[PDB]
Amino acid sequence: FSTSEFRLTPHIDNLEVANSFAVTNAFCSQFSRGVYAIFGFYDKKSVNTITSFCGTLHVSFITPSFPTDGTHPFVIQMRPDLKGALLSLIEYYQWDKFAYLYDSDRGLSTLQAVLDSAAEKKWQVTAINVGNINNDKKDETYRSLFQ
Amino acid sequence: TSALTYDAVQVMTEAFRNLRKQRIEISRRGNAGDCLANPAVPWGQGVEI
Amino acid sequence: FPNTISIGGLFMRNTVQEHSAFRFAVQLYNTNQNTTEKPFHLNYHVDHLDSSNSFSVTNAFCSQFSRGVYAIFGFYDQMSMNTLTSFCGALHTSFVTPSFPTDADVQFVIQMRPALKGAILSLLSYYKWEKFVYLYDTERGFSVLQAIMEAAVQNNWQVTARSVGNIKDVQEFRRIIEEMDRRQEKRYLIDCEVERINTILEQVVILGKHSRGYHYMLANLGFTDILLERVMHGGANITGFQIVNNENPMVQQFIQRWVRLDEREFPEAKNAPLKYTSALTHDAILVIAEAFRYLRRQRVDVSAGDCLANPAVPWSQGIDIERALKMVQVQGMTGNIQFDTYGRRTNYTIDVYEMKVSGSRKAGYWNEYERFVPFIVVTTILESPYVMYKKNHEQLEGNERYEGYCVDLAYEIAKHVRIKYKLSIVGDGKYGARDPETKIWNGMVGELVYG
Ligand SMILES: *[C@@H]1O[C@H](CO)[C@@H](O[C@@H]2O[C@H](CO)[C@@H](O[C@@H]3O[C@H](CO)[C@@H](O)[C@H](O)[C@@H]3O)[C@H](O)[C@H]2NC(C)=O)[C@H](O)[C@H]1NC(C)=O
Ligand SMILES: *[C@@H]1O[C@H](CO)[C@@H](O[C@@H]2O[C@H](CO)[C@@H](O[C@@H]3O[C@H](CO)[C@@H](O)[C@H](O)[C@@H]3O)[C@H](O)[C@H]2NC(C)=O)[C@H](O)[C@H]1NC(C)=O
Ligand SMILES: *[C@@H]1O[C@H](CO)[C@@H](O[C@@H]2O[C@H](CO)[C@@H](O[C@@H]3O[C@H](CO)[C@@H](O)[C@H](O)[C@@H]3O)[C@H](O)[C@H]2NC(C)=O)[C@H](O)[C@H]1NC(C)=O
Repeated sequence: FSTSEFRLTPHIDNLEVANSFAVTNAFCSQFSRGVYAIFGFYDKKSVNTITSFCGTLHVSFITPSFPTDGTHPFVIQMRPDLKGALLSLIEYYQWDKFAYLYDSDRGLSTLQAVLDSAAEKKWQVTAINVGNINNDKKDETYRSLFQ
Repeated sequence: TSALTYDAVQVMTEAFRNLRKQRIEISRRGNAGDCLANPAVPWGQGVEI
Repeated sequence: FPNTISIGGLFMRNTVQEHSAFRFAVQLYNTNQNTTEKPFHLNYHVDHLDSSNSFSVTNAFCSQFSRGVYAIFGFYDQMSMNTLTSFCGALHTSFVTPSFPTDADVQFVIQMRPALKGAILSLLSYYKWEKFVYLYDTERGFSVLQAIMEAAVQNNWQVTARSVGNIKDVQEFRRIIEEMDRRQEKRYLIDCEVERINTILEQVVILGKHSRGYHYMLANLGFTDILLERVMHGGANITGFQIVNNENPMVQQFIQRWVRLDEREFPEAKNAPLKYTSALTHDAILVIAEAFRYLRRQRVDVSAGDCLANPAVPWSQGIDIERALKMVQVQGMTGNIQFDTYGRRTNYTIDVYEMKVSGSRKAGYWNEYERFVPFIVVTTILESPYVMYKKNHEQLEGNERYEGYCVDLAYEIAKHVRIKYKLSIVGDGKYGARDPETKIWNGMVGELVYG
């Protein structure tokens, strides 16, 4: 997508995403260069840092990450909503009791949405977090889980 | 995520081409200042962006 | 060895009484008049946070770091949780807080408010609940929500949950209560803020017919601030939580030293009850004082720059100060105070109060080691010759108005038992039936089932 009228110049910073200190350092390094827009990801815990530093300084931020819960300015996002499609799929399949193995690394918005619509539609959700299990003993915990 | 990145590059290119086609000059240099300015006054031409 | 100990204060909105208790605890520490428990002078700097955004919190933290401190007492919400934990774990600055406990296990964070989910699950196992309603917001962590979900998985419970953090209209609360009435729900657990709990209880009182036969477990430590007076006048019992014991003599000495303050230098001190956050602030000041006394007794060094240096290069002594904040064993206003290797509370005690129709009582205390340790209507229908009215029935009162076979039968039952009774009449005139749609028993059967 190179054009003829101008030329982009991306300043690539390969830092961490969970540690908000490195995110703040990379943001201030990009801001000291005087940029007009910032493309990047954000973690589930560091969403507030991105929304704060991009709404206060009025600098646009384009992301492919998960949709937020609320209307934050200067946050352009690429991933659409997943909760409405999933509720439409369950209502097409006409379920009443099911299990929901979720991960706690992209927020808990989908869990709250499916619990609210399940209680509004009188369903039985067995919702279990799986993200708190380490990589060292993830065989007997999964066996006890499916037991 | 890679496909959404490939689409977001197209979105940014189309938006910057719309700025280049609307004759809006927002060109500046690398003197945006400190990120911890107190009070950090905004610059209005980002509001159009 | 300083001889100059300056700390930092991060105060958000609605932190007036907490700021007053902070300044009053600093004043109590500086006016000891003893060379043993007061070996130095304590200073502080206060930065009031206007907004909950990470920008102002980052500016305040970098101002406290460029000023030069040894510890930072502060508050945080969901919007400023990760910002404070990341900036205080990266620059090795110890951060003391009375706010809600974090979900993840982090470093350099000393939490004064203890965890609540153990006592909640212990009271759920003690009351044997298997089908209840769970109102929750998001503003005090997700550990309690995940604990309730895991306990409903393990113990086969039926939890009907509502995320009520984004709801502003009270009509939504009314229709949720009406929907839970349509599900015949009688047991509630509300993990929300104090103002939201007061709003839900006001909607219970205004909507009405939701007191007798109901139980509201309020999983919140602000039990002294919950306006539950109109709920108590209807016949509902409430299971609450407190960590501030008034029988503790240090607490009542703090009350006697607290009510004599002026409004000008210490606002919200006389015209309001003592919140639990102010007691946690005072206990945090006691922990910081004990930590710096232990640092002086062990001759450990504690002795500027930018908060965004590349690389950071933090000063390595503060980890020992973190150790000094992880081995404090004192007796403050919340009882015993210790800390683990993550800065969470241990060896503590949560007081549980039940306010039934007989009145208020202390129903037991909770400990993470052992357990939560705790410490006649007669109805009939007018049928001949079973129950009939007398001739001059209006000329009398009580059970003497009626007569017949079942009246004499009830008198003989009361003679062979010896317990006073009360003859009542069923209103709807139906004997007993269950509709196939509503699944509701009517008549005397519905009077016996629905109490
Ligand atoms: C200053 O404040 C403290 C408040 O207790 C007092 O210092 C205390 O001094 C004693 C002297 O040995 C320390 O040991 C204690 O001795 C008593 C009596 O033998 C004993 O019953 C205790 O179990 C303990 O071993 C004590 O640890 C120490 N307290 C502190 C907090 O350091 C002192 O009385 C006050 N006044 C002056 C003028 O120093
Ligand atoms: C107040 O909250 C409690 C839950 O903490 C509600 O549950 C229980 O209700 C029963 C019915 O009165 C009572 O206990 C029962 O006692 C009989 C003996 O009289 C026993 O045979 C039963 O197995 C049962 O334990 C008591 O109120 C309470 N149980 C306990 C242990 O406290 C109660 O319904 C709530 N009150 C109201 C008015 O909603
Ligand atoms: C950890 O939590 C436990 C609760 O399970 C608590 O332990 C209690 O600590 C106190 C303070 O030392 C003990 O009181 C003293 O015990 C000694 C005997 O060792 C006695 O001579 C003293 O007169 C005084 O009573 C108490 O026995 C102990 N246990 C219980 C069941 O209360 C405490 O909160 C934490 N323990 C520590 C050591 O911090």
